[PDB]
Amino acid sequence: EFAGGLIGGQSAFASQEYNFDPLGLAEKFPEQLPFFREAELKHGRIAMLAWVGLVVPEFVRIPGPEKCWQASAVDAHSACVXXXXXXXXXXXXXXXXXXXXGALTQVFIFCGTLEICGTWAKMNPMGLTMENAGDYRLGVNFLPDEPEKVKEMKLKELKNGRLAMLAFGGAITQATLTGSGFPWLY
Amino acid sequence: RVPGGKRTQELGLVIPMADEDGLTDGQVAGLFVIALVVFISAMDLAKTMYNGINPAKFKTSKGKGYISPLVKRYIENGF
Amino acid sequence: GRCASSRYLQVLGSIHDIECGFGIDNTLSLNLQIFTAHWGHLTIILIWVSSNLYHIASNANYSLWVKNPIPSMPIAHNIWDPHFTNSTSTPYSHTIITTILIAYSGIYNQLYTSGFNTINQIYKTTFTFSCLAVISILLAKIHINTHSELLHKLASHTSQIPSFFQLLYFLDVAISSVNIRFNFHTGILVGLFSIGYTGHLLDITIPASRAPLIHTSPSYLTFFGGLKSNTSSLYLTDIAHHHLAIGIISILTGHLYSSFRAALGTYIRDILYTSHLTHSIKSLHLALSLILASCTPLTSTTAQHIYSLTPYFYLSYDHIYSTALYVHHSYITSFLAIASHAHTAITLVRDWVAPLEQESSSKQIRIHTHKAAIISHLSWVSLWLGFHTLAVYSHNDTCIAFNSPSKQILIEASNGQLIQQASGKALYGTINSINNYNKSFDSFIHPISPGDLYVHHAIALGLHITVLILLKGGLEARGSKLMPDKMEHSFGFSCDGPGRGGTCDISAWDSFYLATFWMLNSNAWISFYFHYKHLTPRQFSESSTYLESWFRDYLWFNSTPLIHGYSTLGANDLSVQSWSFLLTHLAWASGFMFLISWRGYWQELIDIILYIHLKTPILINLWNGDIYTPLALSIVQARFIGLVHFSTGLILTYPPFIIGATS
Amino acid sequence: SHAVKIYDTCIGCTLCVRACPTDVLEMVPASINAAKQVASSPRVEDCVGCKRCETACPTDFLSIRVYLQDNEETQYSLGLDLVDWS
Amino acid sequence: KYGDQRKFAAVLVPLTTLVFPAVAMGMFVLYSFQEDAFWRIVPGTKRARELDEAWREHPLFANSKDPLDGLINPDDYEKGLEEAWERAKPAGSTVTVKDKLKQLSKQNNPHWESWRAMS
Amino acid sequence: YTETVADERLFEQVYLQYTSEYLKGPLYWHPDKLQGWLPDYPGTPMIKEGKYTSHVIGNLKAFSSNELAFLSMLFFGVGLYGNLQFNFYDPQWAKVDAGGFFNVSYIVESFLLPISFFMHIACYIQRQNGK
Ligand code: CLA
Ligand code: CLA
Ligand code: CLA
Ligand SMILES: CC(=O)O[C@H]1CC(C)(C)C(=C=C/C(C)=C/C=C/C(C)=C/C=C/C=C(C)/C=C/C=C(C)/C=C/[C@@]23O[C@]2(C)C[C@@H](O)CC3(C)C)[C@](C)(O)C1
Ligand SMILES: CC1=C(C#C/C(C)=C/C=C/C(C)=C/C=C/C=C(C)/C=C/C=C(C)/C=C/[C@@]23O[C@]2(C)C[C@@H](O)CC3(C)C)C(C)(C)C[C@H](O)C1
Ligand code: SF4
Ligand code: SF4
Repeated sequence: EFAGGLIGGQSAFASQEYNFDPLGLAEKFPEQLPFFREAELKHGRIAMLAWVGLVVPEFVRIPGPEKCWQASAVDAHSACVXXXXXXXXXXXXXXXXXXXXGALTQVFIFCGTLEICGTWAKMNPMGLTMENAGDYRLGVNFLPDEPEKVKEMKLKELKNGRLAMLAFGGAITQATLTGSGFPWLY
Repeated sequence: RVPGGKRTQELGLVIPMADEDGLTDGQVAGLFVIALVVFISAMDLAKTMYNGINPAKFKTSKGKGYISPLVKRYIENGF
Repeated sequence: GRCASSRYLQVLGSIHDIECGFGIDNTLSLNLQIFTAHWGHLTIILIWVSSNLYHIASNANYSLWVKNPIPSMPIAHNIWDPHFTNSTSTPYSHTIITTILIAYSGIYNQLYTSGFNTINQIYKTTFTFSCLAVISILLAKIHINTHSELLHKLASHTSQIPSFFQLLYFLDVAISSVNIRFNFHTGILVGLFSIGYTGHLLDITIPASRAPLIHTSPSYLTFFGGLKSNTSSLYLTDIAHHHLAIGIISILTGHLYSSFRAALGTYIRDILYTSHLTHSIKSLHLALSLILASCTPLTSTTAQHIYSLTPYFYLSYDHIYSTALYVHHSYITSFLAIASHAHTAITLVRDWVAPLEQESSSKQIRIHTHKAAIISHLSWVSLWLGFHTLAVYSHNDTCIAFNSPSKQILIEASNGQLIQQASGKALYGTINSINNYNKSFDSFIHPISPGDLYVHHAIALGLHITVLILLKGGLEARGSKLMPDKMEHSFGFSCDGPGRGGTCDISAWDSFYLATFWMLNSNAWISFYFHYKHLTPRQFSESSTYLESWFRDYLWFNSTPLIHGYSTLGANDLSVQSWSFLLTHLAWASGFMFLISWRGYWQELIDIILYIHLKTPILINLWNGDIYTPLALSIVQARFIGLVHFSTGLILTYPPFIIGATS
Repeated sequence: SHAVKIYDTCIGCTLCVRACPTDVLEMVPASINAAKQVASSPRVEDCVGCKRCETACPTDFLSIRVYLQDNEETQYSLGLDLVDWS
Repeated sequence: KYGDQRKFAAVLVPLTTLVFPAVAMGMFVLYSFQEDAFWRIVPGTKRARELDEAWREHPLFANSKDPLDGLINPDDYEKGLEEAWERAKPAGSTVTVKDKLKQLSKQNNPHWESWRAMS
Repeated sequence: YTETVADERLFEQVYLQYTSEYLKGPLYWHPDKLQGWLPDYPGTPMIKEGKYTSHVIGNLKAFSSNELAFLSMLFFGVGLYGNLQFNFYDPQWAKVDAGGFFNVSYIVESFLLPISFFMHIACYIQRQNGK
C-alpha cells in the first residue's frame, strides 16, 4: 500500500494513481507518515490563509499602530514586528514601545498556545494515526455522512492546500521582486 | 587587630568593619523561622529514611494506591 | 548473646552502605533510599550556601569590601569563644570591637562578580536558599509517598496472567531509567542552566558592572579574550557568551536518547552494544565510579582555570584566595579521582557478571585477560619515573652541596616549551587580528624551566603509582594468584591468615588504603609545586632543581611567620593557624599507631584493662562487661582509623602554612 | 560465628583437624579420595577464625576455606575470657 | 554598633556546641540499649524480621528471594530436562532427574544465618 | 550401579547444556533479559551473523547503498569546503571582529563533515547487508 493508504496520492485522470513521491520518502519514513500528513495539512491551511491575507491588504488596511498597518505586503512583516531586541524578545525595560518592541508577537503567542494545545496535545499525552492526521474534530458536523464524500472533501482540502502553498511561494517571491498589486507582475 | 604575615604588614592590607549592625534582629528571627521549618522537615525525613518503605501498607492503609499516567508510560516505554 | 564495643565501629563503617542494609530486599528499596538520601544531601548543600550568605550578610563587611576590594580583607564570621581573654583585646579585633575572621573561601569575589551590591540582596538570597532547602526536603517526602503509592497500587494490580510478576522489575523505572535521565540532564540541567545563567549575567551582572547601557542588546556577547585590565578578570560579556554557546551546544546534544517517546532518539543500550563497551549499566556502583571520574577532570580544571584565567573581580589581587582555592579544588578532585577507582573495584566485587572462563566479550573481560600485562607495565613506568626523578634530584643536591651549581643535570623542558610556543603563537595571532588588542591571559602560559620538568616528572610518578595501586586492587579484587577466591569475600576484610606466606593487606579495600597515601603524596607534590611557584617565581625557576632548595627556601624559610604566631612575645592573627598547625601534626602522628601497631597487642592490653575494671571494688558490682564488652578495634577498622588520622593531619596541616606564607 | 566450608578437593590429610585449636573440624568417611575420608566442620560456632586449618591444608588451593564474618561475632568466635555473653 | 549580634551568639554557641551535643550523646547511648538499635546493620533484630516478612507478604515479592525464580512453566523445564537426561543416561544408571535435583538442592550448612533465632 | 564422579560430571554437563538453551527462550524471564538489558529490542536486531544489521542506522535503514554513498560524498565535499572556507581561505574572523556577521552558509556546511563520516559508515553497513 502506498504511503500507508493516505488521501492525496490519487491521480485526476482516474483509473491511475499519481502516487507522487520521486524521493520515495513514504517508504523511507513509514513511522513518520502521520507527522508528514500533519505537516502537509498545516502548511496547506496556513498557506491558504496566507494567500488570502496577501491579497486582501491591497484593498483594506485595519487602522492601527501606524508603525505597522502601512506599506507593501513585503514590507509588512519586518515592519509589523519592529527592531526587537534579539528575536521575539519583549523589551521589559521599555514596555509600551518608545523605541523597540513587537506588534505581531501577540499573533506569535496565540499561535504557540493554540499549537501546544493542538498538535502537541494530540501527539504527546494519552495518539495520532494515519487516518486522524489533520482531523482536529473542528467542523466535522459539516462533513457529509458518506464514505466517499468525506474522502473527496479531504482530497479537495489537500489539493487546495498544496496549490495554496505553491501559490503563496510564487506570490511572495514576485512581490519581493517587483512590488506591484495583486497580479504581482513586472 | 594585630596582623601576621609579611604581606599584610608590608602592603598595609586592612580589614574594614562596618560600624552598623548588618542584619537587624527581626531579619535574623525571620531567617530562624524558616531554619526551624527546615529542621522539623529534616527530622521527619530522617525518621522516614530510618524506618524505610513499608510494603505491608496495602493490608491496612486506606485508598488503593495510584500510578500516574506518565509513570505507566515510562514503565512500558522500556528501561 | 549480644555485642561488644566493636559494634559502633562496625555499624559506622557501613552506615551509608545501603546495599548492606538488612531490611532492604529489592532494587526498589535501594533506589528509593538512594533518591531520598540525594534529596537530603541537596538540602544540606542549600543550607550550607544559605549559611555562607547569611554570615556574609550579618557577621561581615561585604558593604565595605565591595567599595575598596584590592587592599581590603573580607570577614568570614565573628568569633564568639569564651576561652579568649575577657580582658585586653585579642589580635583578631580592633580593640573594643568584636572579634572577626578573614574569609579565605572566595565568596566575596563570587558575589561581587555575580552582581551583588547590597547586604539586603544577600539576605534575600539566604532566605530563598533556605526556602529551596525546604522544597528539597518536601520533594523527598513527595517521592517517598509516590513510590509507596505505587506499591499500594499493587493491591489493585494484576495482569490476569502469570506475567504479572514482570512488574517487579519496573517499580523503580523512575530512578533506574537511563535514557530519560541522560536526555534531561544533558539538555536541561546543563544547557538550559547555562542559558539561564547567561540571562542572569545579561540582566544583572553586566548591568551592575559598568555605566548604564542599551537594553541588554546582543552587543553584550563579546569575543575579546581574557583578563579585563581594570578588574584583572575575564570579561563578563565573554562569560555570558561562553555560557550561551555551551548552553546551545548541550541543548542540541540533549535530544540524543529516547527519553519520552519510543519514536525519537537512540537507546543507550544500542549505542553501547555496537561499540567497545556494552557494560552493565544497571550497576549503581559503576555509574557512581564513572561520574566521580567525571567530576575529577571538572574539579581539576576548576582548580587550574580559577587561577590561570581568574573569572572573578579582583580575585588575582588576593594573595591568599588564589592559593587556597587551587589547593582546595586539587584536594577535592584527588578525592573524587581515587573514589572513581574505589567504586570501580566495588563494582567488580559486587555488580559484575562474567562469562565462564574464555568468552572475551565484555570490556572488563578483555581487561582481565591481560591484567598482568597492565600491572607489569604500570610498575615499569612507575619504577622508571621514580628512579630517574629521584636520581637526578640527588645528582643536583649532591653537586650543589659540593659548591658546583654548574655540574647539575638540567634537562630543558623542551616539549612543554614547544606546546607553550604553539599556544602562544595561536593566541598572538588571535590578538594581532583585533582592533582592540593588547590583551592579557595572566598565567595560562607560565615560564617553564628544568625545575618545572622535574616536578612534572614527580607528579607523573605520583599519578602513575596511585593508578597502579588502584588498578591492581580493582583487577585483582575478584581473585589473584595469592588468594584465588577474593570475590567470595567482602570488599573489605582483615586478611587471609599468617599461612601461605602471610596475607596482610590483601583485600581490595586494602589496595584503596595503600593508594590513599599515594593520592595524598601526589596532591602534596602538586600543591607544593603551585605554592612554591606562586610565592617566588624567580627563586623557583633558578633553585628548584635540587631537593634541598625545596626543603630550605620553601618549607624552612616560609614557615617563619606561622611559628611566630603565638609565642612568649605576644600573639598575631595567625595564632589559630599555628595552633591548628600543631594540632594537625598531633593528629597526623596519632594515626601512626593505628597503622603501625596492630590489633593483638591492643587486644591483650584491653584484656588487662578489663581485668582491672572487673577487679576494682565498686565497678565490679555495677558493670561486669557483659553488655558492651570492650574490645580492641578490628583490623580493617584500625587501618581505616589510622588512614583517617593520617589524611586529616596531612590535609589540615597545609592551610595554616598557606595562610601564614601568603597573608 | 564464621563459616568454615570443606570442598571436594580434600584428600583426608587430617592436618586441618589437628591444627584446629577449638575442635571445630572432624574426619568423616567418604569415597572421593584414596584416603576414603574428608574433613567436616560440624562445630563452626566454636571457630575463632585463626585460619590454622588453612595454613595446614596442602591442596593446591585450600580444600577448607574459612570466611570471616565480623558483623556476626559471638562470644565463642571472639574468644571472650573476661566477659560472658550467656 | 557592629556587635549586638553577640546577643544571639551567647545563646546559640553554648546551646548548639554543648547542650545539643551532650543531649545527643546521652540519647545515642540510650538508643544503643534498645532492641531496635542499628537494626539495619546489626543482625538478629526484631524489626529486620518484621520488614523481611512484610516484603514477603507483598504479592510481587513473594518468591523474590528464590534464586530459581523466573521459570514460567517449571513443569515444562523439568520434563525437558528429564527427556534430555534420559537420552544421555550412562548405561544402567539408576539416578533420575527429580531426586538428583532434590539432593542437589539440599545441602548441609546448619551454621548459616543462625542469628535468626533471638529476635 | 553407583554414581561415580564421572557420572556426576556428565549430569553437570547435561544439565548445563539443557538449561543454557532453555533460559534463552521465552520461558525464563530474568531481569537481565529486559529491554535495555542484554537482549536486543524486539523489532530492532542490531547485530546478526556477526554483521551490523540494517536496523543499526535507525531511520536510514530504508536508504539504498547508492543513495547513502551519494549523500556521504556530497556531504564530505560540502563540509570540507565549509571548513576550508571558514578557517584558511576566506577567513571570517576579521569580518566578524569589526562588527560583521559570519557567513552562515559556512557554519551550516562545516557541520556536514562528521555527518558525512557517519553517512559513509552507514553506506558501508547498507552495502554489507545487500540493501
Ligand atoms: C603523637 C602520636 C601518638 C599519641 C598521642 C599516642 C598516644 C598513646 N600511645 Mg602511642 N604510638 C604512636 C603514636 C602516638 N601514641 C606510634 C607512632 C606508635 C608506634 C607503633 C605508638 C605505639 C604505642 C604503643 C605500643 C603503646 C602506645 C601507648 C600510648 C598511650 C599511652 C600514653 C597515654 O595514655 O597518654 C594519654 C594520651 C595522650 C594523647 C596524651 C594527651 C591527651 C590529651 C592531650 C588530653 C586530653 C584531651 C582532652 C580530653 C580533649 C577531649 C577530646 C575532645 C573531643 C573533647 C597513649 C594513648 C601505650 C598504651 O596505650 O599504654 C597505656 C602502648 O602500649 N603507643
Ligand atoms: C497565515 C495567515 C495570515 C498572516 C500570517 C497574516 C499576517 C498579517 N496580516 Mg493578515 N490577513 C489574513 C491572513 C494572515 N495575515 C487573512 C486571511 C485576511 C483576510 C481577512 C487578512 C487581512 C488583513 C488586513 C486587512 C490587514 C492584515 C495585516 C497583517 C499584518 C499585521 C497583522 C494583523 O493585524 O493582521 C490582521 C489580520 C486579520 C484581521 C485576519 C485574520 C484572519 C486569521 C488568519 C483567521 C484566523 C485563524 C485561526 C487561527 C483559525 C481559527 C478561525 C477559523 C475558523 C477561521 C501581518 C503581517 C495588516 C497589515 O499591516 O497589512 C499590511 C492589515 O491591515 N491582514
Ligand atoms: C636477568 C635479569 C633480569 C632481566 C632480564 C629483567 C627484565 C625485566 N624486568 Mg626485572 N628484575 C630483576 C632482574 C631482571 N629483570 C631482578 C633481580 C629484580 C629484583 C629487584 C627485578 C625486578 C623488576 C621489577 C620490579 C620490574 C621488572 C621489570 C622488568 C621488565 C622491564 C625492564 C625493567 O624494568 O628493567 C628494570 C629492572 C630492574 C629495576 C631490576 C633491577 C635489575 C637487576 C638488578 C639486574 C640483575 C641482572 C643479573 C644480576 C644478571 C646476572 C648475570 C650473570 C649471573 C651471568 C623486563 C622484562 C618491570 C616489568 O615487569 O615491566 C614489564 C618491573 O616492574 N623487574
Ligand atoms: C466551528 C467551525 O468554525 O467549523 C469550521 C471548520 C473549518 C473546516 C475550519 C471551516 C473551514 C474551512 C475554511 C476556513 C476554508 C478556507 C479556505 C481558504 C481560505 C482557501 C484558500 C485557498 C486559496 C488558494 C487555493 C489560492 C490559490 C492561488 C493561486 C493559485 C494563485 C495563482 C497566481 O497566479 C496568479 C493568480 C497571480 C500570479 O501573479 C501568481 C500567483 C499568485 C501564483 C469552517 C467552514 O470555517 C467551519
Ligand atoms: C521575503 C520576506 C519574507 C518572507 C518570506 C517567505 C514566507 C518566503 C516564502 C517562500 C516560499 C514559500 C517559496 C516556495 C517555493 C516553492 C517552490 C519553489 C515549489 C516548486 C515546485 C515545483 C518546481 C513543482 C514541480 C512539479 O509540478 C511539476 C513541474 C510537475 C508535477 O507533476 C510534479 C512536481 C510537483 C514535481 C520574510 C522573511 C517573512 C520577511 C522579509 O522581510 C520578506
Ligand atoms: S588439611 Fe585440607 S586436604 Fe587435608 S584433610 Fe584437612 S581439609 Fe582435607
Ligand atoms: S579457623 Fe581456626 S578455629 Fe576455625 S576451623 Fe580453622 S583452625 Fe579451627
